[PDB]
Amino acid sequence: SLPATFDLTPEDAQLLLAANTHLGARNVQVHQEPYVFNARPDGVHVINVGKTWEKLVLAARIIAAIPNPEDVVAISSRTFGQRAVLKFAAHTGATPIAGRFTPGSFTNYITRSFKEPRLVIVTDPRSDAQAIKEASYVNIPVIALTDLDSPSEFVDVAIPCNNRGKHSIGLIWYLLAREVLRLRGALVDRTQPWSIMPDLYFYRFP
Amino acid sequence: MENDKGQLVELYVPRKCSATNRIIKADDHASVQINVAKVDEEGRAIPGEYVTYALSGYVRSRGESDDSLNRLAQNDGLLKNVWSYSR
Amino acid sequence: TRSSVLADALNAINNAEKTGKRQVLIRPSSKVIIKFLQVMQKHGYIGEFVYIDDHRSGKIVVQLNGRLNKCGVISPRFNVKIGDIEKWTANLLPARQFGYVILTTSAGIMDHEEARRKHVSGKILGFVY
Amino acid sequence: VLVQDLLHPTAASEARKHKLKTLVQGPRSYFLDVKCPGCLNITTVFSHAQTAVTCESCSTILCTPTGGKAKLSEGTSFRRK
Amino acid sequence: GRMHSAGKGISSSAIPYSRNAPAWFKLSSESVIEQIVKYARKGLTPSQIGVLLRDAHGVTQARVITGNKIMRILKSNGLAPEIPEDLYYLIKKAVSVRKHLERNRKDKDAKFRLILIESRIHRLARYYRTVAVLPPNWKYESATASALVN
RNA sequence: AUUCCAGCUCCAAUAGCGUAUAUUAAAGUUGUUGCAGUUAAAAAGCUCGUAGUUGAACUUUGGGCCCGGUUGGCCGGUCGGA
RNA sequence: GACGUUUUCAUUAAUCAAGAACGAAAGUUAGGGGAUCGAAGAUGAUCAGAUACCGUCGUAGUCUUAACCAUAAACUAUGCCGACUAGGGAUCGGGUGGUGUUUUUUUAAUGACCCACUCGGCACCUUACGAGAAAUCAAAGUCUUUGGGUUCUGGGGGGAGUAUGG
Repeated sequence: SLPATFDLTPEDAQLLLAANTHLGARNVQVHQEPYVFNARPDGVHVINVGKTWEKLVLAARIIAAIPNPEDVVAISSRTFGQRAVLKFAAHTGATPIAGRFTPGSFTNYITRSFKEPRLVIVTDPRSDAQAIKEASYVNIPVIALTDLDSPSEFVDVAIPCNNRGKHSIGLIWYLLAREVLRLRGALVDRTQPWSIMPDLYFYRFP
Repeated sequence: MENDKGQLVELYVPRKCSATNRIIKADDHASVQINVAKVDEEGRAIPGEYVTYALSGYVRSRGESDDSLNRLAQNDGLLKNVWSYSR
Repeated sequence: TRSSVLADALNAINNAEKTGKRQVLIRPSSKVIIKFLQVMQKHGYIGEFVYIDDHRSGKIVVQLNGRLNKCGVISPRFNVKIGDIEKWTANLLPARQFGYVILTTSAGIMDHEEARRKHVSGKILGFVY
Repeated sequence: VLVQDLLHPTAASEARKHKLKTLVQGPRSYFLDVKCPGCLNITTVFSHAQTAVTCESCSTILCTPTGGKAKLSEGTSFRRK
Repeated sequence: GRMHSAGKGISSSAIPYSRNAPAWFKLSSESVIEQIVKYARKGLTPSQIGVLLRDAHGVTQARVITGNKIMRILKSNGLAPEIPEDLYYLIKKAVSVRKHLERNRKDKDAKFRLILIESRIHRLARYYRTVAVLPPNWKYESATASALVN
């Protein structure tokens, strides 16, 4: 650790509170109270976003340790972040995956769509159904996102957000990608903006 | 473990779970080894020196997969109040 | 009815450990169960435990480190001679070079090898690891 | 539950959860030391009363018994503990 | 788990840790003892004593601030009941059931509901012959289970 | 016709090989260790009940003075031993 | 029965050989009505065994009264008291009132609500950690890592729930 370079700052809390992720999910299977604080008085859960920031703090420790940027993989079957992974990819070096997850992708080492990942970041771990189920065979860590009805099964990094509105997903994608590029090393601070917008990783309406 | 004069026995000296304190076998198809590189001043990575975690199979199968790793990031010096000790 | 509180002990810690806990709340509890668990902590299969009290039965909280795989009462509480404890070893213990049946006896409560050491043998209680 | 003793939990989480299920036993209801509108003498009726209180000066039935807790006749001054 | 009923139930009177008079009740033991002696010479069953004048005079119980329990109270007074409080009212239940037994003859559950009450009176008579508070010559009988309450 | 009558030829045990019944073993098919009853044989119509079989929780801990039977050996003054 | 209670017994307890209540439908003796259909039966069928399903009247029976019987796929095909775990939106029986929202006792009165909370009954479906041979099962679990307590049955198919006896 938690450096003097970066911790909870109220200038990246501009971004998250500008997305209104005090609008969580509305009913909670009970494995999901290390990161809630309360709920608005009709019952929609408020997120401890500084701990959601600590989630990306250790999420970049996970990423920048590998001496193989090719070994970084991101999955997005939900449409919203399907831009965002490419917005990640040529920025970071991760190989992008979006669309339909081919049944037996991590199975069947003979076929074309067989990947050899060392690290996988998922986007919607219900919509990435057989990317949660069939991925934990070849012993892969599951960097996930967790609204309040999202799976506590098979995950280890449960990042709390919403998935209703195109800004939240690409927002936390950008908030991790900025410091991943800064763990690889370009810039320093958090009240300091990066050279390219947080608007960049968002979803068009064609 | 050791013969008439010492001489430790049975290659593949295994490794252990750090969540249930169970064992991780070479069969296993859920156990994940996590390399957490550090931070410091300038706050980047120090890639190579690692807080190595290991996650076995029962935790990842039977809700309790996530909160059991909040404790390890807390009680090593990696994250702050992501894991309510006062749970 | 809790005909053996010692039985509706560790079955509770089976239903805690097999279901993956680090503790359970045992109520009722006796000095039977208290010294039973002191013996188990002395062996260190289970870890630290605390008796908390009311003006009723009482509660115990245990802080182990996993190594309690299985325990169980061997009810009915059979009465065993010196040579016959080793019969009870090879029926229901993993290997020769570890593993403990424990005993209540007129020398109190101790495992069957401290029975071999302090040279008695008494009534069975359970098998513990 | 992960690492905390159950002398050291979040405290009031199980506090309303049906008295005896709590970490020790502590009763639900409360005592009241209140005075009637007929004497201003402190007439301690129990919160979950089962007895219809005739006044100590009047013959007025100053409460009506109901399950859960009872239903007093209005005019009883309350204060804390 | 109930006997004779096949249901689950909790009718609560739970007690916290502390024994003595904790915080607020300002009378001595002699005051609440003489209050219970006042209550006892009214000539009613100990259920009827407690249900009224534990509730109308700030009495907590007859054991915490008092010290001597109620059937110990009445035997030091000469007004100790014949059959104490509960076997009598179970005979009262038997009275009610047996007087409805001849209002109408074929009330078939009343034949079933007398058996449970009769069995619990057999157990209470046997337990009160155990600790020798009932004299072990007399036996409970249906020919005395309707002429002994009312 | 590798399975029939024979000719070969070969296989075993070897002054020894078969056969008949009886028991034991493998046989958790007698089960205290140590079975099985939703559908494979097996939970009864449901209560009350006696004999039997069990039956809630509590009773002297922690530590000081030494004795040192046994061991670790830097001691090695005995050169397998105190 | 549930629920509330800082009321009373202080172990009065679980099942259960023997023993005793109850008991569908049907059936069994002595009566009431005798409306309804209607096992048997009395008739018409009606052509080969398109198949004999049709149709019409029907003693008793169905309904009850003084009594039996003691039989079901009497089945949720799972004896009864214990322990814990899932995970849920409702239910119903109780208990509470949010600077809680409206007809109106007067913003939350009669009642009923969103958000919470408790014990009782009836249920559901998830991943099955555990099983099972398997359909499936939150118990048909905590059983080869074999022992919480207690009662009745089963030992290949038949022969046969037959003979025989009580």
